[PDB]
Amino acid sequence: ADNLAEFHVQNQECDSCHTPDGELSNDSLTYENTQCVSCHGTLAEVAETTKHEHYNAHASHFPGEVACTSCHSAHEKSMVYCDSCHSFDFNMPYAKKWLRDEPTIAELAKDKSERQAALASAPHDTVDVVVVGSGGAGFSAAISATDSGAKVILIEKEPVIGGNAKLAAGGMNAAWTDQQKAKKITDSPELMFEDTMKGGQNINDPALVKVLSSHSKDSVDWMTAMGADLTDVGMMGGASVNRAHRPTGGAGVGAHVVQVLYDNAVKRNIDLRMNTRGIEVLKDDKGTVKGILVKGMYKGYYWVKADAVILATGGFAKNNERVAKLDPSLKGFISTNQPGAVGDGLDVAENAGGALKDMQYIQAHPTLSVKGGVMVTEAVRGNGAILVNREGKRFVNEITTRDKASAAILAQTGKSAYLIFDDSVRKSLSKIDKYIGLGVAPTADSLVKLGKMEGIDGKALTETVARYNSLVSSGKDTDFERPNLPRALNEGNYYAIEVTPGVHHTMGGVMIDTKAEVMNAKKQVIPGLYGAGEVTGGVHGANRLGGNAISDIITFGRLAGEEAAKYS
Ligand SMILES: Cc1cc2nc3c(=O)[nH]c(=O)nc-3n(C[C@H](O)[C@H](O)[C@H](O)COP(=O)(O)OP(=O)(O)OC[C@H]3O[C@@H](n4cnc5c(N)ncnc54)[C@H](O)[C@@H]3O)c2cc1C
Ligand code: HEC
Ligand code: HEC
Ligand code: HEC
Ligand code: HEC
Ligand SMILES: O=C([O-])[C@H](O)C=C([O-])O
Ligand code: NA
Repeated sequence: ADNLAEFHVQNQECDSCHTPDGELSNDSLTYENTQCVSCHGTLAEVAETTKHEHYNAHASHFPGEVACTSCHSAHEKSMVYCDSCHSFDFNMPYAKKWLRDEPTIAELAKDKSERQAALASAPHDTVDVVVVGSGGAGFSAAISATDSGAKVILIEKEPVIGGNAKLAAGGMNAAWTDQQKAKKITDSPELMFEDTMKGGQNINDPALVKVLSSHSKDSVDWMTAMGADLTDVGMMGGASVNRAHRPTGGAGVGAHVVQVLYDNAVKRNIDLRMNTRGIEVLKDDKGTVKGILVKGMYKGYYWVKADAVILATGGFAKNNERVAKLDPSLKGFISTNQPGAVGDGLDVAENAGGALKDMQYIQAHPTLSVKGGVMVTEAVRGNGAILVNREGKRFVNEITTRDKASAAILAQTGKSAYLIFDDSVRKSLSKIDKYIGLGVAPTADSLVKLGKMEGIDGKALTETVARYNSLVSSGKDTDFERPNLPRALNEGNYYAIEVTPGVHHTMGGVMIDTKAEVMNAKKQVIPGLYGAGEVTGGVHGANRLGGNAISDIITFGRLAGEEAAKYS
C-alpha cells in the first residue's frame, strides 16, 4: 500500500478509526488517536516492540502524551518528528523525508478566502483568556489564569507540546531559595539582578530584570508545590554562585518542568488544542482585544472570542534566514531549537500593533555537539569540564558568558573545540549519560589514547589536564581566571565531546511592561494583549545568562496569566 489507511482498510472498516459520521473529532485528533491506542496499546506499550539499545522512536525524552498522529498520518505518507534534530536508523512504514515548510503569517493572506468566512461565523468558543504556545510560558499562564478564576483555551501549533522548553538541560536560576540553603549556598535576588544586568551588557530593561530576580524564588516554590524537583543546584556561565536549579542528580530541567506543567494542566481540565496555530489577534472598535482567529490543521480556520490573549510563542532561533538578517555573523549556523521556533508569533504580535525591541541580539550557545548536531549543556562546564583546542590546550575561561565563549571556540583551529572531563564530572551530572548514549562522548582510560582518538595532541592534552588539576588544588586559575574550580579531572576514564556554537535564543521580541502587557511603538498598552517568555524582548539584553530563560518563562508566564484573568 502507499499509505497507512490503505493498509488498514484491507481488513478494516472506516469506522475502526473514525467517528460514526466520519468527521474528524478535533484538531488534536483525540478520538482517532484513541482508536490507534485501542488496537496497538499506549505509546509505552508500542515502545516495548520497537526498542534499540540506544534509542526508541516510541520512548523519547518528550514529555506529555505524544499522539500517534504526530508521526503516523493515515491518508498520506508522513514524517518522523525526531528527524528534525536527529538521524537515527528508522524504518517507519509510509515515511517521507523530514521537511518543514510552514507558511508565514504573511503568506496566509492567501486565505482571505477562508478567513473572511470564519470571521463572519459565530465564534467557535467564548472564553476569558486564550494562551498561544505550549512551552513553559504558555502552560504557566494557562494554569495561573485558571487558578485565578478564568476560563482558558491553550493552543499549540505543533503536534507535540513543550516547544523549546521541553529541551532545557542546565537548570532554572533563582535566589535565595530553600533549595540553595539546603545545599549550603549563599545567594540573593540582588546578586542575581547584578549578574544578569552585567551579563547582558546593561542593555536589559532594569524593571524587567527586577521582576526576574525578585520573583525567582516564588517561581521555584510554585513549581515545587506543583510537584517539581528543583533540588540540585548547579553553576552556569556568568554567575557569581551556583543558582541553576534542576532535578536530583543533575537531570535535565526542561522535560521535567514541562511534564509537571502538563500534569497540572490536565488536573485542572485545561482545554489544550494541538495542531492549532494562532493566526491573528482580533481587536474591537476601540482597539482592545476581542478574540483570536486560529487555523486548525485538520478543521481549518475559526475564531475564539475572549477578553485577553497571551502570546507565549517562543523565539525565532530556528529561522536562520531571519536571524542572519539581524546578525549576519550567525548565517549558516546550525540551531539548537525545535522545528517550529521561527518567530511567527512575533509576526502575530506586530500585526496586532505590538512593537519589537532588542531584535539584533541573538545568542549562540557555545557548545553544540559537532557529531550530534544538538545542544550540549553548559552545566557540563559548570560541573567541572574544561575546553581544549586541537592543540590540546585550554584557551578560555569555560564559565564566562556565551558571547565570549562562542567567539573563543570559533577562533580555535577548525572552529570547534573539545569538552574534556572525567568520571567524577560524569557522575555529578546525570544528563551527561544522555550524551554518552547519543554516542557523542568518546572515552578512553588515558588522555593520550583519547587525544589520538579525537585528533587532539595527546601529550599536550595530558599536560594540560595535569596543569589544570594543579590549579584546582591551588584554588586559583592563573591561566584563564576561571572563578569556580569545582572538581579535578582525575577519576576513572576521560571523555571528549567536539563542540562548536549553534544558534540558540533570541533575546529580542515584543515589548512588554512589568505586568507582561504588550505595548505599541508609542509605548501605549494594547488592552487585553499579553506577552511572556522568549517571545518578549527587554529581559535579557545583549547576552542572556544560562538558566535565566526558564526562570523568565515561569515568572512571566504566571504573571501574565494572573494579569489576564484580572483584566478578565
Ligand atoms: C536545547 C535547549 C536547551 C535549553 N536549556 C535551557 C536551560 O537549561 N535553562 C534556561 O534558562 N534556558 C534554556 N533554554 C532556553 C529555554 O528553554 C527557552 O528560552 C524556552 O523554551 C522559552 O520558553 P517559551 O515558553 O517562551 O517558548 P517555547 O518553550 O519555545 O514554547 C513556545 C511554543 O509556542 C508554539 N507556537 C509558536 N508560535 C505559535 C503560534 N502562532 N500558534 C501556536 N503555537 C505557537 C511553539 O511551537 C512552541 O511549542 C534552552 C533552549 C533550548 C533550545
Ligand atoms: C485509521 C487507521 C484510518 C483509517 C483506516 C481511515 N482513516 Fe480517514 N483519517 C484518519 C486520520 C487520522 C485522519 C486525519 C488525516 C490523516 O491522514 O492522518 C483521516 C482523515 C480522513 C479524511 C479527511 C477529513 C477532513 O479532512 O475533514 C477523510 C475524508 C477520511 N479520512 C475518510 C476515510 C474513509 C472514507 C475511510 C475508509 C475507507 C478512512 N478514512 C479510513 C484515519 C483513518
Ligand atoms: C485496530 C482496529 C487497529 C486500529 C484502529 C489501528 N491499527 Fe494499526 N494495525 C492493526 C493491525 C492488526 C495491524 C497489522 C499488524 C498487527 O499488529 O497484527 C496494524 C498495522 C499498523 C502498522 C504497520 C503497517 C504496515 O505497513 O506494516 C502501523 C504503523 C499501525 N498499524 C499504525 C496505526 C496507527 C497510528 C493507528 C491509528 C491512526 C492505527 N494503526 C490504527 C490494527 C489497528
Ligand atoms: C514519531 C515520534 C512517532 C510517534 C509519535 C509514533 N510512532 Fe510509531 N513509529 C515511529 C517510527 C520511526 C517507527 C519505526 C520504529 C523503528 O525503530 O524503526 C514506528 C513504528 C510503528 C509501528 C511498527 C512496529 C513494528 O511492529 O515493527 C507501529 C505498530 C507503530 N509505530 C505504532 C504507533 C502508535 C499506535 C503510536 C501511538 C501510540 C505511535 N506509533 C507513535 C514513530 C512514531
Ligand atoms: C531537537 C529539538 C530534538 C528533537 C526534535 C528530538 N530530540 Fe532527542 N535529543 C535532543 C537533545 C538536545 C539531545 C541531547 C541530550 C539531552 O537530553 O538533551 C537529544 C538526545 C536524544 C537521545 C540520547 C539520550 C536519550 O534520551 O537516550 C535519544 C535516543 C533521543 N534524543 C531520541 C529522540 C527521539 C526518539 C525523538 C523523537 C521523539 C527526539 N529525540 C527528538 C534534541 C532533540
Ligand atoms: O546549557 C544549557 O543547559 C542551556 O542551554 C541553558 C540555557 O539557559 O540556555
Ligand atoms: Na526574546
